[PDB]
Amino acid sequence: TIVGVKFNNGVVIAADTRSTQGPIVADKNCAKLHRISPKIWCAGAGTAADTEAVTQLIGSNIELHSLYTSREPRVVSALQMLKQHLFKYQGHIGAYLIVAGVDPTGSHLFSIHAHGSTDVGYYLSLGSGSLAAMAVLESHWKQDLTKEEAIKLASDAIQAGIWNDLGSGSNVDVCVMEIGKDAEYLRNYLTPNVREEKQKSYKFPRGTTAVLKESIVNICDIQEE
Amino acid sequence: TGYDLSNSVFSPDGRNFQVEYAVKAVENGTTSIGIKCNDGVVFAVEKLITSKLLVPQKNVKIQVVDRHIGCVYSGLIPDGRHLVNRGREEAASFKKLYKTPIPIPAFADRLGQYVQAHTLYNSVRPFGVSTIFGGVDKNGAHLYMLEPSGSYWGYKGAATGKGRQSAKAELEKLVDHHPEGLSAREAVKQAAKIIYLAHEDNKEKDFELEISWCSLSETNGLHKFVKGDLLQEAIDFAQKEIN
Amino acid sequence: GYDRHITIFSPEGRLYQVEYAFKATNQTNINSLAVRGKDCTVVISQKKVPDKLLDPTTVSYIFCISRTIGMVVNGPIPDARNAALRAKAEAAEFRYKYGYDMPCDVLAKRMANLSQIYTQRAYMRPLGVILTFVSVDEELGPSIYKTDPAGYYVGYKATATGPKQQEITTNLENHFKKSKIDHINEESWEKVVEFAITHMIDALGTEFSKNDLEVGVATKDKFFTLSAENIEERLVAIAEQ
Amino acid sequence: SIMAVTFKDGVILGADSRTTTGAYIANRVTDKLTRVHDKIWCCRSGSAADTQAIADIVQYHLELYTSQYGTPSTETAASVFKELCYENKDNLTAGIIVAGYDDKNKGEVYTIPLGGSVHKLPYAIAGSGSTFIYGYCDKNFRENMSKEETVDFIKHSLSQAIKWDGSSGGVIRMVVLTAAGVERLIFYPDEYEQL
Amino acid sequence: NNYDGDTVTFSPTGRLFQVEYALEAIKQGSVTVGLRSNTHAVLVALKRNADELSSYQKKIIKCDEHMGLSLAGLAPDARVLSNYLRQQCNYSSLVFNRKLAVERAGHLLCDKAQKNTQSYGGRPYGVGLLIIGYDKSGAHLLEFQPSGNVTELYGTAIGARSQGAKTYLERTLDTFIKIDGNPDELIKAGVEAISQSLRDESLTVDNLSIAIVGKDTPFTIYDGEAVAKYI
Amino acid sequence: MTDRYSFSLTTFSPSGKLGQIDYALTAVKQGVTSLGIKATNGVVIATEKKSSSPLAMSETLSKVSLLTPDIGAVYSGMGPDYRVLVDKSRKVAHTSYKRIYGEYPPTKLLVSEVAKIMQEATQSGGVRPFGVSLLIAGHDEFNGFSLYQVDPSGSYFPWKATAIGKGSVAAKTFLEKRWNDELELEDAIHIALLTLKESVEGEFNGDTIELAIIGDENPDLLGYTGIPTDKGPRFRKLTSQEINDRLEAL
Amino acid sequence: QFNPYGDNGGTILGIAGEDFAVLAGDTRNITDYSINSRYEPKVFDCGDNIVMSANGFAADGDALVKRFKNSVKWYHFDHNDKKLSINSAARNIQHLLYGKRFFPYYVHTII
Amino acid sequence: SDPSSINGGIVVAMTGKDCVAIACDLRLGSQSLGVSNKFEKIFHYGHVFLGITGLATDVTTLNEMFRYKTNLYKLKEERAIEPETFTQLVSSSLYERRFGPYFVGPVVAGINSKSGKPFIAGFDLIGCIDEAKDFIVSGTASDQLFGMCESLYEPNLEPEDLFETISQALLNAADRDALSGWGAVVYIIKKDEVVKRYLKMRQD
Amino acid sequence: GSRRYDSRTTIFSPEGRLYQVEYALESISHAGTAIGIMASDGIVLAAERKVTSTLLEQDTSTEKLYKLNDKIAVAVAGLTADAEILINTARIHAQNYLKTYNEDIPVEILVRRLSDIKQGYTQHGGLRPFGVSFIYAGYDDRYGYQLYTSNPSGNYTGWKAISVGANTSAAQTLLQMDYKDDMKVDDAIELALKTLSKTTDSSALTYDRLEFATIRKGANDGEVYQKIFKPQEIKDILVKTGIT
Ligand SMILES: [Cl-]
Ligand SMILES: [Cl-]
Ligand SMILES: [Mg+2]
Ligand SMILES: [Mg+2]
Ligand SMILES: [Mg+2]
Ligand SMILES: [Mg+2]
Repeated sequence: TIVGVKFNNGVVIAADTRSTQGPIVADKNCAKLHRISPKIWCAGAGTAADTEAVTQLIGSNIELHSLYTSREPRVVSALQMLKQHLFKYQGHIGAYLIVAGVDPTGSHLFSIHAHGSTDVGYYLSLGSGSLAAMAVLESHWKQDLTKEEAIKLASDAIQAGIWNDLGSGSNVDVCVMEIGKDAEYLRNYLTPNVREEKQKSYKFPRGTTAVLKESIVNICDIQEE
Repeated sequence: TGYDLSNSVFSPDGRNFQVEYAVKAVENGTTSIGIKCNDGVVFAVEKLITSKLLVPQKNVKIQVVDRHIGCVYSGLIPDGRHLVNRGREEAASFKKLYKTPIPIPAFADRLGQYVQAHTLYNSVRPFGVSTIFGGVDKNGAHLYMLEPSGSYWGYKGAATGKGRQSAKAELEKLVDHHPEGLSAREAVKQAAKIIYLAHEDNKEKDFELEISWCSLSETNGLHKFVKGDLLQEAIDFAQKEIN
Repeated sequence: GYDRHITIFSPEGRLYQVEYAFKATNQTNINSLAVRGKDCTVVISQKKVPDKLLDPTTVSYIFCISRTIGMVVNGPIPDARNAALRAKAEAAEFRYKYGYDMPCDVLAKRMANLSQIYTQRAYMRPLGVILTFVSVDEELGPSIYKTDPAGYYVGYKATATGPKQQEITTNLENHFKKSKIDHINEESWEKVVEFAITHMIDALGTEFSKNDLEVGVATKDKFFTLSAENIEERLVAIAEQ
Repeated sequence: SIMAVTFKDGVILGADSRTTTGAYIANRVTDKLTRVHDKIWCCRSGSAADTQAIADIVQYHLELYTSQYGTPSTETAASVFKELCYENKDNLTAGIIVAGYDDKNKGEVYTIPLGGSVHKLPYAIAGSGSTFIYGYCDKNFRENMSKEETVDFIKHSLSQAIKWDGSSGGVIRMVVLTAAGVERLIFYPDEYEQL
Repeated sequence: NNYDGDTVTFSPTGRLFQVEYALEAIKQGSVTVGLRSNTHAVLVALKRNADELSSYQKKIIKCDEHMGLSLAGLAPDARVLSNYLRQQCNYSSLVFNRKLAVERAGHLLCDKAQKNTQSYGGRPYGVGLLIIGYDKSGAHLLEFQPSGNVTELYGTAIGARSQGAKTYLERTLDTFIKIDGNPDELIKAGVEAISQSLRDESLTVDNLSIAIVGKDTPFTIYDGEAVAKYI
Repeated sequence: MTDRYSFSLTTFSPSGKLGQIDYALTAVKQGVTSLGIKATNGVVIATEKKSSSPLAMSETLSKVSLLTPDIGAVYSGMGPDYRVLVDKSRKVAHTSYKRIYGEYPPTKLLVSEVAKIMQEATQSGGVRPFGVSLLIAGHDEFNGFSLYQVDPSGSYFPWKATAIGKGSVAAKTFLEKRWNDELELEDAIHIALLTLKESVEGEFNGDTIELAIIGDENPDLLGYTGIPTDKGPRFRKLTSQEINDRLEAL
Repeated sequence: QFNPYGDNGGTILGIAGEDFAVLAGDTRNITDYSINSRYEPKVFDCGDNIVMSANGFAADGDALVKRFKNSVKWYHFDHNDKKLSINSAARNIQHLLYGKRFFPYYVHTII
Repeated sequence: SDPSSINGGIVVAMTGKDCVAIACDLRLGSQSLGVSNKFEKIFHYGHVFLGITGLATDVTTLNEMFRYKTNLYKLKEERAIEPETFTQLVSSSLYERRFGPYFVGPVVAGINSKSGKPFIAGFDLIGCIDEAKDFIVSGTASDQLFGMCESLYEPNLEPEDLFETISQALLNAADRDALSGWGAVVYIIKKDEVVKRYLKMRQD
Repeated sequence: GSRRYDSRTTIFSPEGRLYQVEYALESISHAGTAIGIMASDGIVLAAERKVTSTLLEQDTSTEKLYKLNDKIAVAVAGLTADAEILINTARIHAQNYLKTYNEDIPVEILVRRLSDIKQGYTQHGGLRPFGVSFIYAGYDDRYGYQLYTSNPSGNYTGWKAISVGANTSAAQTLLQMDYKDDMKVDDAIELALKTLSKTTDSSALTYDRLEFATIRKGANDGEVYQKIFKPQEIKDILVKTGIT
């Protein structure tokens, strides 16, 4: 579950932290909020390796572009580079992204589909929990939101996904990008899913496991003398 | 020294002597002209009759590009043909992509860039032709002249070859005496005269006159050769003026 | 002495082909000038039509590279048009790839890098042109960036190029020493063009008719060239004060 | 549901704002009227990815055309669209309507269906919702309509297309192309549903 | 002098010396004559031998049923150019079901030769060709030079001592053009024309080579006892 | 067309000299003076902004360039050659390292890559050598602070302190007397300004001098907060004002 | 899906005599249950006293015949107007057919 | 047919207090047939350990590949590679074969020589990094390992306790998988000593 | 065209010599001297840095001695930049062999491969040769300790003791005089330094003007250790042998 919400003087994005292989949870605290440039962040859904790799590639090229032009990177540049890359691979790179950021032009919020389509909006949601999140956004979004109202709306939308969608869960990450300020990345902004204490300790008595051989492993280099 | 031995080499002057040597091949060639009229353009060229064995009206020098552009040139004839072949490819790809026939200024740059490219490397020779060309497009009539360097400008009248000075003088009179403009049928007559007057520089061998024209009224904006009675009418007018 | 024919080092550490390309720059015998206003960037250039048979409307050394960027060239027209076509292509490609209009300084750098390659690679000759790019950049404001055959480029408060560049340069230098600012403090571009023409007249010591000049103006979100009648109106205003 | 209509003073483009993934509305405020030149716009239907990529390329070609040869015709713009749609027909799903205004040619409309063919028309309709208004549009279209009459014609037409087509909905966006300039219009559900 | 090392270099007077040197190879070659009327077109070629034991080098090559040429200069270069014509004549037939026009055949040869004069590394062709043919606009005779220049003519001659035959044809112009519907008399005029370029040696049975094409006459070559009739 | 110069333009002469490299070094000698000094807690690189015209805005021309957040570069010789080398150096730091290992390269390895590019222009077909000598200052976790020189040949050497270009012979002598292994960064900047004043003729101020440091991490220049391990770039270009402040205590 | 082959029907027949040979074929051309032409020649004189027919898919048959006629033309050019023997023609045709072994000419050929 | 479950096998890694542990089974088979009981799936490049499950040919191939890359890294950098850096090298290397992937499930384990911080990580077959604090699992009995690790694991275990926990996680998970077992090896890793133990398990 | 400017780097002289190879060797003869000495229980590599400065950072510097793998090292004489191109190629080649056969590359095979690359630049491509001469010091289980040298011609030979770079004629005479077959590493270390000390163009031989390395079986039990000497360690061995 990933969302993007525009507000008065900027934009905010948020995401859950669950990573799954089929019905299994591989990572309970995955970081879905990526940095393309200092003030341009994206949230990714779909094939995890694809969203990371496509984010790093365009982030690398954006850095080099920023150095070449002596200018701060723009969101439309990252948007254009991403969609052209994804379009070229005809959807085989399963990256679904919400791209947001601030630049000399202002604040921006876009979504990117794996086939190369882009959309503009004041509020967006992607992933398996996008419907649960969008229901919240459609119910509570309004024009002229404050920074504090937008963070609340965004995290509420992610919570809808966490509770109601099985593909989403665990914690809530946030990143706020306000105009004329440094972007603040709020890792684990919310932690409403802490595991309760176990009833028992499963620490074993030393010697419980049967062993056949022991040996020291030489990790060091070849020695002198 | 040695700066003139290789193409694309700047001399200490800042000159490309190889291009300047290509101009000498152009100056050695037969006279060709172009006249911009009210609603179109007229091209004419001097064809030297080397021998009686030459078949009259067969060795055609003026070339059409697309259906609305005419091209004529002085100097190395094969080099001119190569340039026109390219021009035809350029015009075809333009019409393929953009649908409309290539505008004359657009076409002029396509040749210009191609000729200029042959001054950038020592692995190629510059073109040994100056090309006079033009026609009618959506914005009206246009006449151009293109040199071995790749340099081209728009013209009211244009001339090149061995009798260019004589021709240029005649063209300058027409511009002065006709500020309101010249008609297409007039331009054909005047073109004939100027070639005949310019023939004094190639007076040893007799010659054959060849004229073509594009005009919005007279030819519907298409390139056509002047033939038969209209050609003879222009020859008679030209012969009357020299006597 | 083949170190003077191709772009390799001479014993003095010099590239003679690059130096001779600089000399080709003045072959046209035309002088150009560029200045910045508050909201605009103005470029003027001498126009010379020696032949009466020429169509004077087609004689131009100012080019519209993109909607925002304009370029004046000092040098032979074939090399000028070569550079113009490439700059147009590069500007268009930039907008397609990166989603925003190519800045004036970035285009200047790109063209300067291409020029650098010709000074290092043997098979390619340098272009005998100096390219002066002008715009009103959306970040940097009024901008003048100039490129030469060596691959060198830099931004300018104002600049001049041509045979009599030094006379124009010093004239401009002396004005900015008085005003103590990096631009022409003037609201309308019309008056900035009048300033440019006036100071070229003073520097060169020649009077100009409407057909002796060629003017290009850059404003926010568009670059355009003035017609003969627009220039005439400009010359009238100068004479009336 | 998209359409383009020529009239006395120029041409008007019109479209709905719905984008779907199956039966889920991924975007309810989509802008399907896109600009390829100052006064040459297009209406997009089919794949959003394909139509965006195409329109981006065309905009690039016409920007480069303008730099070299000056303002392109609407016919020229339609040809560039065609060339892309026709030569890549195996890999594309794009139904595009091209509309523009010249001073010489005035308002012109070209439709480019799936195959890559080009058809110049007085008015054009396309998209899944166009099927439901072939009858209405044919009966109600006239040549040389006024601006206000043409807006009403598009509004009523797309209103019905939206009413019957599930893939169409949201707001009705319109773009007016005349010598006066470029005017953007918008019409919300409460206005057009009660028609 | 300094400007004749390669084909990519103009001289200070605007000359291409490598092309001019290629032109020189033609003048060293054996004489060949071309002429036509309104109905037929004829090639006459003086073949050259190495010595008495050797054969006489073939001068005439067939390109199509309605077209062919005679050569003078580097024979291998003529083989390359004639092969190109064969392919072009053939492309016209297979694709358009159309016999290639003689004028258009000349244009194709011109453009092929030209590319070799403007590029580095290559060399100009070292051979001159006389192309005859009968197409939809009647009989034709062309003269090809490796500079690229192709010329349509009533009659001509190239090779060593070719000026003598060319003068004869210039006098006979009005006569031989009128020889319509009579192949033998047109060949006679060609054999008499090439005879003006002979010194010391005369036309023998294995020395002479004749070819003809016309209205109802495919391009055919005559050698050996088939030309004894015309000696 | 085609690039038909597939052969070397730099070759050994009978004496064993590589002419084009020697001549490239001569071009570097004519170039404006630039220097580098290494301290215990940082590195400083400096040069004169030789303005070609007073109408020219010398701020737009950057002689000192950021290659990575912890690596900077300055040159002497041909400016255009330097500009393209910086472009290639920046790119190779990503393609041949960051996109593989997920981190920026250490100074010595980036220098090695730049050196490789310059060597290839000394042996490849149809090209002349680069007419520049680079000074590359940088920091990395395992090697600490470092300063490298790179010549047209592709050869590179690590330095405690050095100078290149116009008045390098005199400047290197000046640095030998002042340099020690206990220098703090501010002391190195002070020595850099003293050394550079000798080679400059005209105006000597923050607007005519370009100076940058590799020092402490700058979290204020990072652009974002929230990741403890990301502490900001060690490369910082000194402002015109910051230079003038240290010229009063000179 | 696109099917590059078709069936134009027809039938051909070759018989060899002691000092002569015949090659016969009907003139009908069809697709499915329709007639295209009642007179469309199928047997051709290819030169050098050789006759040929390639029956089945007409487009492939026309192409093959067209190519063999071309082969005869170039045999004359390359080998001093030598007459192409029937056995040499057969071997040449084998190579024309096998050259498209993996995208066959869909015809039964007789000379 | 499914390449990831032809040969069979498992790998698991755990963090402890100033220590890490990585373990693997020893089986290699061709579906039902057991072929080798000496096929170790854990390798080390300096002080960084890598366990690989999946298609055995790719396991062997990748070991040889990362040995190649780490040897060059060391020659150029003049130092051994660290786990965090090696983790990125694995991810990079796997994603360059995105549309023709190695059918493997790698697991990195080791201690940063400078910071002393324990580090483990896991990947999918095309590069995605799973950097967990507690444990990483991979193989045909990954579901079984997830269940054992999630219930048996507790943070800040001492080396000799961590050995028992990871060994019991592996053993009992392997015994519920047909394609895993036939022996097992456990590496206990500390900042400057590494112990390797072979476990006695049921051979069916 | 372009032919005009071609130096023709890969041609024979009338005497049957390769011009560019001969001139490259002339370049190498001005480079800092490098010496290799092979003993029964190890190999020594010694090399002289060229006119250094007091401001050169020595401890992080490397211009002469390079590591190809754990078993093989090289001493360089000539253009350093050229040498690094070849060194990186040699490093890759060793790793390719290891990946293929799962065994460390035999010394000669690595030497032959690099020597074949050098040969190629003298026969084809029209490029200048690499102005580099190597001394290869290495060990494998077939031939044991081995010393080789390669030069720009691509020709290589094996040695008991050898010098490259400057003053090789004088250096080779001194080595030929004092070298014996039953010699040991500690004795070879002394010979290498004594030879440099006499052949050097400098006034005196000091630690800051040297790079030094040994390949010893002096590693704990049957295995081989490479020791690239540190500045302080070079200073100590100079005092021990009695040069400073
Ligand atoms: Cl660039
Ligand atoms: Cl869309
Ligand atoms: Mg060059
Ligand atoms: Mg609806
Ligand atoms: Mg089991
Ligand atoms: Mg079992």
